[PDB]
Amino acid sequence: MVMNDANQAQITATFTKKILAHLDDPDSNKLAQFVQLFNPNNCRIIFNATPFAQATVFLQMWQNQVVQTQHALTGVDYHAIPGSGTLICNVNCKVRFDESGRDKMGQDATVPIQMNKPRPLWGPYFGISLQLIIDDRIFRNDFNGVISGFNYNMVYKPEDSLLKI
Amino acid sequence: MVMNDANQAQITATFTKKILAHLDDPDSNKLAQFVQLFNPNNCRIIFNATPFAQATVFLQMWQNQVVQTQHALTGVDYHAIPGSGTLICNVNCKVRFDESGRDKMGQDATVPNKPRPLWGPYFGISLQLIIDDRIFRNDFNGVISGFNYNMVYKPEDSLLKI
Amino acid sequence: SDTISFLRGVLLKRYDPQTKLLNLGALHSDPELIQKGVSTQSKMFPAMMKLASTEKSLIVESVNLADNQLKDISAISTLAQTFPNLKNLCLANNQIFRFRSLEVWKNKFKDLRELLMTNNPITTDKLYRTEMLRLFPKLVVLDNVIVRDEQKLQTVYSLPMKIQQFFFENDALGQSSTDFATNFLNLWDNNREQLLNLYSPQSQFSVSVDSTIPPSTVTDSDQTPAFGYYMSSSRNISKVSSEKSIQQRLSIGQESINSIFKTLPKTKHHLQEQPNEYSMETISYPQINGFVITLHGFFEETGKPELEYNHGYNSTSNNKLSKKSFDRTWVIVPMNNSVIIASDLLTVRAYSTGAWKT
Amino acid sequence: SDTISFLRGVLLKRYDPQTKLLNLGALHSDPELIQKGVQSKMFPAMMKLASTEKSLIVESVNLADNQLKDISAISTLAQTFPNLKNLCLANNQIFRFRSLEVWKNKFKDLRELLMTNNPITTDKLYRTEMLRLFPKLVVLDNVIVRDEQKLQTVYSLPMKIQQFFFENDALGQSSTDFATNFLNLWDNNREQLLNLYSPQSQFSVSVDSTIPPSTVTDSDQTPAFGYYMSSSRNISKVSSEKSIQQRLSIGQESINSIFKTLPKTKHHLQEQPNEYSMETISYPQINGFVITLHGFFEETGKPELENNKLSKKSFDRTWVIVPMNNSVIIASDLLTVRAYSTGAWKT
Amino acid sequence: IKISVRNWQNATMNDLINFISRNARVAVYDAHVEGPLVIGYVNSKAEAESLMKWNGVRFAGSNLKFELLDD
Amino acid sequence: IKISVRNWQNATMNDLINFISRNARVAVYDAHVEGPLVIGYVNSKAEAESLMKWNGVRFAGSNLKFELLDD
Ligand SMILES: [Zn+2]
Ligand SMILES: [Zn+2]
Ligand SMILES: [Zn+2]
Ligand SMILES: [Zn+2]
Ligand SMILES: [Zn+2]
Ligand SMILES: [Zn+2]
Ligand SMILES: [Zn+2]
Repeated sequence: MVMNDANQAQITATFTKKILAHLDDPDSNKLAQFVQLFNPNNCRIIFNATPFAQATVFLQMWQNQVVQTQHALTGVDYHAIPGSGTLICNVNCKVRFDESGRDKMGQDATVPIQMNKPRPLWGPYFGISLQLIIDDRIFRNDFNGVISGFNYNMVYKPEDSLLKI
Repeated sequence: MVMNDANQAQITATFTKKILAHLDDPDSNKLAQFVQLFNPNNCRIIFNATPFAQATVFLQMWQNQVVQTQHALTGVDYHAIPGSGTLICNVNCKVRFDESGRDKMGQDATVPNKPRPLWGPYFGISLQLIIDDRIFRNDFNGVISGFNYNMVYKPEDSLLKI
Repeated sequence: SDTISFLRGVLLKRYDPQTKLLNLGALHSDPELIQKGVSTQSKMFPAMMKLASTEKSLIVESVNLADNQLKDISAISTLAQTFPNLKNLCLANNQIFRFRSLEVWKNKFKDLRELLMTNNPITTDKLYRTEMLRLFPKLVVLDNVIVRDEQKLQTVYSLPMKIQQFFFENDALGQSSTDFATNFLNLWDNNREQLLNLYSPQSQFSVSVDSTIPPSTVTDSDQTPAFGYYMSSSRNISKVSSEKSIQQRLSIGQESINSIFKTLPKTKHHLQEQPNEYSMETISYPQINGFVITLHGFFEETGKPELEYNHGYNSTSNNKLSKKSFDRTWVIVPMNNSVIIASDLLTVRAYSTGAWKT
Repeated sequence: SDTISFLRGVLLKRYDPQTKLLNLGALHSDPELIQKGVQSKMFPAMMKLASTEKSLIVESVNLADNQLKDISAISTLAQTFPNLKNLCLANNQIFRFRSLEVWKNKFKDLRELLMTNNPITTDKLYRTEMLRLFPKLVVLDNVIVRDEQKLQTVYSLPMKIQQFFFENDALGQSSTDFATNFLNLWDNNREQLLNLYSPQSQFSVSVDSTIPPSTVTDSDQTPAFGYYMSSSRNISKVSSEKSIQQRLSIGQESINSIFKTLPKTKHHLQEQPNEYSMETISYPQINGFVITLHGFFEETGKPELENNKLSKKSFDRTWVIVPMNNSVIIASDLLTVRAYSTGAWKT
Repeated sequence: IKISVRNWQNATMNDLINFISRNARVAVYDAHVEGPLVIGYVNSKAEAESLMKWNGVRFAGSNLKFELLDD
Repeated sequence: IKISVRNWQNATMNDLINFISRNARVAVYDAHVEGPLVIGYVNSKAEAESLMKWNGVRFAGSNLKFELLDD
């Protein structure tokens, strides 16, 4: 029989928001914990139709080769699939990039010819569609290795953005 | 052996007040210090029965997706537990939210000099804290192990929907 | 008494259940109303509003008042009293030009999303948008143009999570917390003594009184609480200025814990009967190899305590038995067959409906 | 009409296609221009024609020695060649900072700038200002002022976006077939699709009211979700707890009801393959797979049952399908409807 | 409303004005020579567009061309 | 003629009616409980205004509120 519960829905929404917040976190130390959400043995990650075999590699790429971001959840819907022991979530959200010219470390690209960190300047909004395949165990407040499927793709881009995909 | 000391009580109470003050502070700069209070390795956070594994995400969500707040301490009691190396605090307080419709940045939801916040009606809060005894020795780095924050009563006329 | 029955009919005719819309536009045009009524044009509006309110089984999220030939809101000002959670409203084709009247609706219709003032003169005013945005906090669309982003508006007036009554890390702690809670409370109600087996010589217990009175807007709040029996034992560091007492108010060992247990009123907790009236949280406590159980709820005051000012004291009001709301936190250490309470922290406060209620 | 042909001639003569360079330097020296007699009003006209001609693609411009005291006369350049990479303003009389302020956040792709012999070069704040005004500036006065490597890495993602991802080519073929067939049937006759749904299979629709930024090419700033709002299952927007429970449809019957509740549409997938993006992944837990398809569709007809304006829409649809060798069954179908906007994968 | 005419050279101004007033059903009241191209003002825009229709008409061994101050 | 009374709680109806009959020297002959507020009928309007005079009076730990119901 099919599972339909408002509690589960709120859990899903807030968890999704938590995932996006986790993405938005620039500090490199805590990264190790983020990886805890993804299944270590078998996980399927996709970013702009480019795959990632292991969550570690994907988050390393995110931490190293991507500027600080700010996500904003616009929409989320989910279907809990009986017998699968899992649920699938169709998510839509907005994204802002730190277009300061500074990496997560805060290092500028300016060649030098010369403790309060400066604030990032947020660029135009990007459109994102994120598909999540998660274990139902999150309904039992268990989040260890629950994310099996992660499909993140850009649906529309603003031209005036300094970011080039 | 069990500790019962007035000095420790004053430290505890004032620290609680400091935590609430930290919560109420909208300035983004100071946030960096706030995260210092929580243990990075192992921490248990709860907000309206919704868990948080690590303090950073919680504090980011608090900074971004919650409006400026004003806490008013109504009650505090604490037990220093021997052998645990920790103390547990049962706290109760009232809360007012900025119902101006502006976030901590002061950004409106309207489509087109610092502004004053419009305080909504009071909310009831029960807060349980697990802290290290080290605060009695003037150490506040990673002292917060337990943070259980829940609303006990809400005013109907508030525009905030929990 | 006879007249009202007709108006009831007219409303039912003007209400659509599927669209949840009440079409109160152009009453002067309705032929049914002209033969029966009009020099009484002023007395019909509020009467109809009251009659709309009294009759259940009609839920309105949208109301149309286009073309009612109103120069002023007065005749319909009472609408705010009838459908305070109204989401859509149309006042088009009317002769309203001034803002003074609308001031009646400030801090009312807080859930209003759309407003249509298309053919009303006020549309000319420069401060129109600003004033309207002032008057209706959650307004998204005004005259069919978007004046507020639903996204931000939603994020601002809501927390990241909808409140839930229960949180358990793992199901074991859930079952354990439930069992412990129900049993402990039943014993706490009927026989305080039995609980003493759960406290060690190092175990501690204290009570903190929150004298604070909740806002009147809070549903079913106790605006005049009475903490007579508790105030003597209160260990509230913020409130009680006496520093010497606070040391004493803490009870260690089964003896002092029992003494304070006898000092407190005799109660009854309906955990099994009224489960919706309680919220609980349970988390791991690694430093003690145990758990923390926090319970928020209410309890009824059945009997005066087993145990027991300068100018004026009255036992009748201050010591009146009444239901109280409470926050109790047990720090517990598990053993194979048994459990030991490392710490028990109670908060007693005026009764108030749970924030977790829906 | 008379002047423009001549100026057009001068431009065409002064443009080189191979180097993609427009040499508007030293116009006063050109005998053709002096022959006529020419003076301030000429630049913007030339710019207007430069935009109008469209047979000139410019990555470099020379404006050396035009006796310009201020950028004002040539400001329109920013409107004409916004994607300009190289600019030379040497041997000119520019001395104050006011003029260049028009060009902040413009010429975002400007790499080289030459202000040689211009007085501003003396000022201490020169470097700072130039670096501020032109975000991606690499070379300024023939010296490197920004590291290209870092600059490139920062303002771009590790991977170029791709329109398609398939685990296996076979999954590609199958997914394409499924998409085309399902969508054609979805367009022309809604009922038949019910053959693909089991009694436990579920379908719901979620409306994303978000309006794309105006800067997005061909975005619909005024969307209309009249017909969808009634069936929308957006947990983020709709706070109502019971409705969300109700919005979900299980079984071919209720699925048919919602299929009837939605407007009649048409997907030009085969006609315009570049306007769609698709991803297909394995779903081991159900021994099936997931197809996520992002695109757009036109609204041909009002819903068969009972803001409300018909308009082109963008969509994100996700099918969880479990293969059965004879035919396939959709375990789950998740649709998202949003305002039209060109694909980010587009070029 | 400012009218310019070129390729009238080798022929007289008055004849040109009358010729235009004949063919184009529009008259220019005050016309200035100004070197190679004739300048004139017409009362209304309708006459200006009507006048602009007669562009490239053969006149005195060449084809006249008409233009306006602002495109 | 139709009388409604609120804030009569903490005392019995009989006490309320007798209290009114004592102090205001006017009686409601048939008085119905009807949930939170007491309903009764008094013979005349004069008795109703006279009864309405006794509005801010203290009664059983509270202050009575009287109303003449149009319903
Ligand atoms: Zn986390
Ligand atoms: Zn009329
Ligand atoms: Zn209307
Ligand atoms: Zn020169
Ligand atoms: Zn040059
Ligand atoms: Zn078409
Ligand atoms: Zn009655």
